[PDB]
Amino acid sequence: PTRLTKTRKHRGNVSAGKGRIGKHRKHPGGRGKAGGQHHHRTNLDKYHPGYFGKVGMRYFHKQQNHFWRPEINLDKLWTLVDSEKKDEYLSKSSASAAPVIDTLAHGYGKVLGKGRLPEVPVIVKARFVSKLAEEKIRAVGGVVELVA
Amino acid sequence: QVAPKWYQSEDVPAPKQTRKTARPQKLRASLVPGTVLILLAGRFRGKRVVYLKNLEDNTLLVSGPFKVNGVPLRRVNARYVIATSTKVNVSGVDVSKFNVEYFAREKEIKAERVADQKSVDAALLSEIKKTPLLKQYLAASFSLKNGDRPHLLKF
Amino acid sequence: RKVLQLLRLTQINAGVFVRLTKATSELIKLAEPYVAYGYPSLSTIRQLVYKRGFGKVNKQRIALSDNAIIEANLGKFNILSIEDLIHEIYTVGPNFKQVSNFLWPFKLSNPNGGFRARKFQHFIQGGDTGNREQFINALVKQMN
Amino acid sequence: GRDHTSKQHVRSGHRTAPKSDNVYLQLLVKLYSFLARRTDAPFNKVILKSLFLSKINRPPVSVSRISRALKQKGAAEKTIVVVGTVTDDNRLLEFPKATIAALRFTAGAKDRILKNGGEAITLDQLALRAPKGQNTLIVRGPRNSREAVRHFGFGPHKGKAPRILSKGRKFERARGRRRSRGFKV
RNA sequence: AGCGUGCUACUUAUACUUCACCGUGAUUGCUGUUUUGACGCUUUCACGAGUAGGCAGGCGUGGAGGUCAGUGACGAAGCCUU
RNA sequence: UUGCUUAAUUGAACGUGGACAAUUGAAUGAAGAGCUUUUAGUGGGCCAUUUUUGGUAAGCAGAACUGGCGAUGCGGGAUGA
RNA sequence: GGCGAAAGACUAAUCGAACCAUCUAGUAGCUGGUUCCUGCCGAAGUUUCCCUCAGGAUAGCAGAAGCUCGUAUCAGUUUUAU
RNA sequence: GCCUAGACCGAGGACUGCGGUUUUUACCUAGGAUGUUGGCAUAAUGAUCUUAAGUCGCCCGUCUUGAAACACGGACCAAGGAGUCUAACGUCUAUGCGAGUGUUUGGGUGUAAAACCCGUACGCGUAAUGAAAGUGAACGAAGGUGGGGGCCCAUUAGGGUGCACCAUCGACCGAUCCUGAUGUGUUCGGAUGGAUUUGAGUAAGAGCAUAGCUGUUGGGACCCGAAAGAUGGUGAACUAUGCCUG
RNA sequence: GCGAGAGACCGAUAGCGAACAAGUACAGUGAUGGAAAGAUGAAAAGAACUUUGAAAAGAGAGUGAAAAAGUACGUGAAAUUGUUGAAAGGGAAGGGCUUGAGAUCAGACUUGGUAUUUUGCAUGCUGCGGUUUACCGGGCCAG
Ligand SMILES: [Mg+2]
Ligand SMILES: [Mg+2]
Ligand SMILES: [Mg+2]
Ligand SMILES: [Mg+2]
Ligand SMILES: [Mg+2]
Ligand SMILES: [Mg+2]
Ligand SMILES: [Mg+2]
Ligand SMILES: [Mg+2]
Ligand SMILES: [Mg+2]
Ligand SMILES: [Mg+2]
Ligand SMILES: [Mg+2]
Ligand SMILES: [Mg+2]
Ligand SMILES: [Mg+2]
Ligand SMILES: [Mg+2]
Ligand SMILES: [Mg+2]
Ligand SMILES: [Mg+2]
Ligand SMILES: [Mg+2]
Ligand SMILES: [Mg+2]
Ligand SMILES: [Mg+2]
Ligand SMILES: [Mg+2]
Ligand SMILES: [Mg+2]
Ligand SMILES: [Mg+2]
Ligand SMILES: [Mg+2]
Ligand SMILES: [Mg+2]
Ligand SMILES: [Mg+2]
Ligand SMILES: [Mg+2]
Ligand SMILES: [Mg+2]
Ligand SMILES: [Mg+2]
Ligand SMILES: [Mg+2]
Ligand SMILES: [Mg+2]
Ligand SMILES: [Mg+2]
Ligand SMILES: [Mg+2]
Ligand SMILES: [Mg+2]
Ligand SMILES: [Mg+2]
Ligand SMILES: [Mg+2]
Ligand SMILES: [Mg+2]
Ligand SMILES: [Mg+2]
Ligand SMILES: [Mg+2]
Ligand SMILES: [Mg+2]
Ligand SMILES: [Mg+2]
Ligand SMILES: [Mg+2]
Ligand SMILES: [Mg+2]
Ligand SMILES: [Mg+2]
Ligand SMILES: [Mg+2]
Ligand SMILES: [Mg+2]
Ligand SMILES: [Mg+2]
Ligand SMILES: [Mg+2]
Ligand SMILES: [Mg+2]
Ligand SMILES: [Mg+2]
Ligand SMILES: [Mg+2]
Ligand SMILES: [Mg+2]
Ligand SMILES: [Mg+2]
Ligand SMILES: [Mg+2]
Ligand SMILES: [Mg+2]
Ligand SMILES: [Mg+2]
Ligand SMILES: [Mg+2]
Ligand SMILES: [Mg+2]
Ligand SMILES: [Mg+2]
Ligand SMILES: [Mg+2]
Ligand SMILES: [Mg+2]
Ligand SMILES: [Mg+2]
Repeated sequence: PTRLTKTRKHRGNVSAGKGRIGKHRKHPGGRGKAGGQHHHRTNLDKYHPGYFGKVGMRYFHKQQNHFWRPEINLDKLWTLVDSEKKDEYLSKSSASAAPVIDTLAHGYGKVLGKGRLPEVPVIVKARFVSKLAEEKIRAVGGVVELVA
Repeated sequence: QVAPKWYQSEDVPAPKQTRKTARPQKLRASLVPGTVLILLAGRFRGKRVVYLKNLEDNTLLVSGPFKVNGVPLRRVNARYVIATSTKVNVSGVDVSKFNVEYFAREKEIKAERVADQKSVDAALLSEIKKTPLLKQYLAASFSLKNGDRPHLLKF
Repeated sequence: RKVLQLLRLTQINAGVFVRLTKATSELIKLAEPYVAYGYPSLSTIRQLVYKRGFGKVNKQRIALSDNAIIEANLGKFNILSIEDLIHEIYTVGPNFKQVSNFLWPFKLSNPNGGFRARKFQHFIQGGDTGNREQFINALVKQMN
Repeated sequence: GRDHTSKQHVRSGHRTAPKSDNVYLQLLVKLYSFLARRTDAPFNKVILKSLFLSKINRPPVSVSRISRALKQKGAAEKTIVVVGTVTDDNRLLEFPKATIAALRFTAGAKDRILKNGGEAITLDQLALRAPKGQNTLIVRGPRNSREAVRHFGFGPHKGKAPRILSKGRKFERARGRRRSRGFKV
C-alpha cells in the first residue's frame, strides 16, 4: 500500500529525503555494473572477490542430465522403507529376510555415508555408493547391490 | 465522534482529610479598646471613631459616637483602620451584649439598636469631655494634605 | 569536561562533597577554572543536607524526608539517621565514599547578592573560581 | 542546560510485547505477565521474554535436541520447555518417554512424542503443573545455523559466504579468490 | 557622565532554585476485588536546541469490502460568514 | 601429558588435587554492560585562542590541538554566522 | 545536397548543413522544483581508491530494529609504579 | 534563640506513613487550603475580532562557509503539478506448514474472470568440494577447556546439570603436497600414516511459501531541461545560378 | 474489422486530440500541425399586456416550486471591482506579546431541593412547567 510508504511522510519537506547538497540525480557513478574496475573497485574487491577473470575449462553443449545424481545419506536411508512396515522390519530383519531399499526408484543416484544406521540388515540398491557408506551398511549385516 | 466508555465514571470522590485547623487572629499591638481610629474605606471613610471591642468575627466594634460623628455602633475590619495613639477610657462603657449575632441581617432601624447607641454614647461622651478638644477632633474628618507623607507621620 | 562529569558536576550551581587526597586534589586542579570550592563547616553541611539533601535510590532523586529512606540505603554502612550522614561527611569517615555518592549532587540557586563583578578568574585575583577555603560557607549561604 | 553523559530519551532496545497480533499468543503473555510479576521464580520471567521473540529468534527445536537434553545426567524426567516449534527428526534411532511443552508441534513431532509414551502439551498446561517452572529444562534451537548468518560480516580474510545468486566456476572464483589470478582474499 | 583604582547598593537572559501543566525515557504496583478496558490503570524520578537525515504516532483526499436496518427534497453535497 | 626441549628426572605449554573470601589487593564516576544486522545524509567548509609554514602583508594561502559557526534561538558587544 | 563574379553567402522572416514527422519521454557527474501535522533521535565536509578534482565507491559519523544478559568490568579523568 | 514587614503559589482528593503532644485507641502545625463575610447572576468574570499605545519584528524559497542582500524564481488568483509500477534481489517483521515447502502451467468444478477441489512434474531446501576426471562428512555420550540464562540439590555461599551463544584446542568430508600395503592388463591401484596449506563444508537439519516497510539493479524510472545523432519524407511562390519565351 | 459482456478505471484543465456540425474551425507553398467548446426548467410554461425610450433596454405585470433559474441560464469560490457601513492613516503596509476601548460570544440560582395559591391537560385528584415571599444549600467575583 502507498499510504504506508515514506513518500507520504516526505510531503511538505523540500528534498524528499534526498538531501540539499547531493541533489538526487539521474545516474552518478554510471549504470549497472559500470566502473567495476575503476571507481567501484573498492566495492567489488571487498564484497565480490573473484569477480573478474577466467577459471577452469569451458564445456561446449553441457547437458545437465548427464550429471544427475541426487545424494541420500545413511541417516536418511530408512525413510525410504514403507512407513507402515518400518517398525516390523526393524524387529524381524535378519540375514534370511532383510528389507530391500531401491534408492534409484526413489530418485537417488548415490548413497553417501553420513550418520548411523540401525543395527539391522538391509539390502540397498544404488547406482553409486561411497566407500564409507558401504562399509557401514556391511557392518550392520547388510549389502549394497549395484544397479543401473 | 468518540462515544463515552463504561469505565468513564461520574462519581465525585470525597475530599482528603484537611489539616487546616484554624488558630485565632492576632491584632496589632496598637489596637487597644478606647483607641481613636481613622476609617480608610467604606461609607464613613475619613471619620475618626472610637474602638470599643474585638468581636469573635475578627472585626472591631466601633462607635463615632453617633451624636458627635453620625457613625453608629458598627463593625469595621482591622485592615481598613489606622490606629492612632489617642485613647479614651472605655472601662466605663458596657459592650457586653454586642457580638456577631447582634449584627445579624434580618430604611427602618431597630429600637434596640437606637437604645444601645444612646446608652453607649452617653458613657463615651462623659469620658470624652475630659480631654479638651477631643470631641472637636472626633467630629472632624481626616484627609491627607499636600506634603503629608504617611510613611513619616505618626498617628 | 570529563573531570567535571566524574565529579558529578554536570550543570551550573551544582555542589558535591569531595574527600581530599592526592588523586582527588589533582582532579580538582583540572576543574579549577570552572568551580568554586573551599572547606565547609559543620553548619553549612547540615543546612545543605537538610534543605537540599536528596538520595540516589534506584537511580532516582529522592528527598531525604524520613530516616527510613537513609536507613534502607545506608544501614549496612551504619548510617541510620540524617545526623549519621552529616557526621559521616563532616568527620570524613570510613564510609565517606558510599555516603557522599548516595547524596544526589546538590542543586543550588544563584547567590542572593550576586557574585563578584567577574566570576571566571581565581578568587585570589578578585574572581570566583578556585579555592576560597572558608569563604565557601558565605557563598553557600548566598546560594543555599 | 545539562552536560549529558548519556544519550537522552533512549528506548530500552528490547521487546516489551509480541509483534504478533495472534490473540492466543496474547493470552499466553497475559498468563505469564501475571506469573513473572508475582512468583519470584526466574523461570517465569524468562518465558515471558521468550514469548516476545521474533520468528528467527525462536528457531525450531528438533526432537533430537530434546533427546540429547534428556540424556543429561539427572534430566531424564524433566519437563522440556520450547518457546517455539518442535520439529521431527527422521535421523533418530529411538526417542524416550518425555514431557514436552511447546508453542507448536509438527505432525511428525507430536506423533513421535505420543508414540513413545510421552506428552505434547502447551505452555498454558505447563503453567498449571509447574507454575514456578519446577523440574523444567528450557531448550533453544540453533540461531547461527540460519542461511542469512552465512553472509554476515563478509570481508577480506573473513571466511564468510558471498551474497551471490548463481554457483559455479564462472561466478566469483577468479581474481581475489586465487593466487593464479592476481591475489587471494 | 573622561582616565587609573577601591567599595556599597541596585538592574535583568529562553541560565540557576521552588512550584504548576505537556510530552519522552525509565520506574512502582495492579487477578480468591479481574471488576464488561492489562495494547489498560497506577507510583516515582529524570530529561526536552536542531539543518541534512532516520524513525514513530496522528490529520486530510478519490475509490473498494463490511457495518451504523446512519443523514437527506420537512433540504444531501457545495459555497459565504467576529 | 607430549612426538617439543634438556646431559638430565631439565624446562616449555596446558592441566588434576589443596590453600588464600569480600580491604579480591589505588581514586572518582558509571540512565548498566556486551553483541549484531541493516540503511540514510555527507565526502565544497569556515571562524576564535594557542602552536605553526609561505608571503611586506592581507577579511591571503597552508597545517596542529581544542572549542565553535555551519545546524542556534536567547541576555550582552549600538549594529554583526 | 544544390547554387555561389566567393560573403560561409543564398537555398520560403530558418543556413559553418533547410523544413516536416518519427526514433524520442534521446542522455545529462549540470541548473531548477519536489505538496500535511506533531513527537523522539540526529550528522558530514574526513580516510583510501578511481581520466579522480562540480562525481562515485569505501571507512567514519547518524537512525532504526533489536538480541544476550543484569553491575558482570568499563572510562576523552586522577593517583602510584614503570 | 526571639520578634517583625511583604510577594507568588494551593498540585493532590476516603483511610493507610513518619513524627509530635499525650490530659486519650485521642488530638496536632506531622504523606500538597481551609474558614468566614460581602456583592453579583439583565451582571462583576472570561474569550475572540477590530483598533490604539509600549516593546520587539528585514522577504519568502534556493544554492552556499556565509542572504534582508546591489545573488536567482516569485504581479495576482483558481484548477492541474513531481520517488510511481514492474522483473529479479538484501536485511527485518508477520503468517502457514516444517525436512520439507510451493493448489492456481494445467485438470476438476462452479451460484462463472470469483469461491471450492486435484496431482504429476518442477523450483528452492535437505552436501560439500575440485578447473576437471572425481571423491564425498561420528575415535569419543557428535569431543575437550573457560564462561553461560534456566533448572536440580542446597542452607550466605556451595555443588550438579548446563540449551542458545562467545573464546579456544581437537575430530570428520573435498582440494593441494608428502608417504606409498596386500595386489597387478607393470602401470595401474591407493591401504596406511602425515603436512606453519586450502573450501561459501560436517560436527542431532531449517527451510519453503505469501505479505509489508526499507534498501538495490534494469527499465521513461521523482518531475521538467540540451548543444547533438539517425531514418523516412516536403520545399527553388523568397533567393542563387543556367536555360526557353516575352 | 465486426459483434457482445464487463471493471476497486477517468469524470469535461480528467478520460482518446475529439462526451458537442472533431481530425472540425484555423495555420502552413508543402510534408504536416491542430484547438476551444457538456448542464435553464418536470414542462418554454422562453415573459401576453401597459408604460418611458430613436432603439437596445428599463419599470410595472405575467409564467414557474424557484427568475436568489431569463438562454450573457444549475450551483456561482478566488483574484479583481462598484456601492453602503465601520475603522485607521506625518517618507510603506503587514506581524508577535500585553493591556485599554468598541463589537460579538459564553456562562449555574443547577434538570437546584423544601410547603404554598391560582392559570392549563386527556381525564379519575393523579405525572408536572406557573408564582412571590420564607428556609437549606449551591455558582461566580472579591475582602
Ligand atoms: Mg528536516
Ligand atoms: Mg515549497
Ligand atoms: Mg533518504
Ligand atoms: Mg533541491
Ligand atoms: Mg549523492
Ligand atoms: Mg536583591
Ligand atoms: Mg558581573
Ligand atoms: Mg532543560
Ligand atoms: Mg548451513
Ligand atoms: Mg595469466
Ligand atoms: Mg552611560
Ligand atoms: Mg572610575
Ligand atoms: Mg522555563
Ligand atoms: Mg528536539
Ligand atoms: Mg482516482
Ligand atoms: Mg431517512
Ligand atoms: Mg551513499
Ligand atoms: Mg559515501
Ligand atoms: Mg571550497
Ligand atoms: Mg559536493
Ligand atoms: Mg550547508
Ligand atoms: Mg550559539
Ligand atoms: Mg541581541
Ligand atoms: Mg562596537
Ligand atoms: Mg570567414
Ligand atoms: Mg531566408
Ligand atoms: Mg523524465
Ligand atoms: Mg561534474
Ligand atoms: Mg538532542
Ligand atoms: Mg584509469
Ligand atoms: Mg552546485
Ligand atoms: Mg486541590
Ligand atoms: Mg527594531
Ligand atoms: Mg538557488
Ligand atoms: Mg559564494
Ligand atoms: Mg534567503
Ligand atoms: Mg549588498
Ligand atoms: Mg545577476
Ligand atoms: Mg542560478
Ligand atoms: Mg523576476
Ligand atoms: Mg490544487
Ligand atoms: Mg519437491
Ligand atoms: Mg535441489
Ligand atoms: Mg560435482
Ligand atoms: Mg551444522
Ligand atoms: Mg528532452
Ligand atoms: Mg533534433
Ligand atoms: Mg555521434
Ligand atoms: Mg522563381
Ligand atoms: Mg465502459
Ligand atoms: Mg478534453
Ligand atoms: Mg484536448
Ligand atoms: Mg454551466
Ligand atoms: Mg414606444
Ligand atoms: Mg432555488
Ligand atoms: Mg437556480
Ligand atoms: Mg447562474
Ligand atoms: Mg471577492
Ligand atoms: Mg507626503
Ligand atoms: Mg486586543
Ligand atoms: Mg476587552
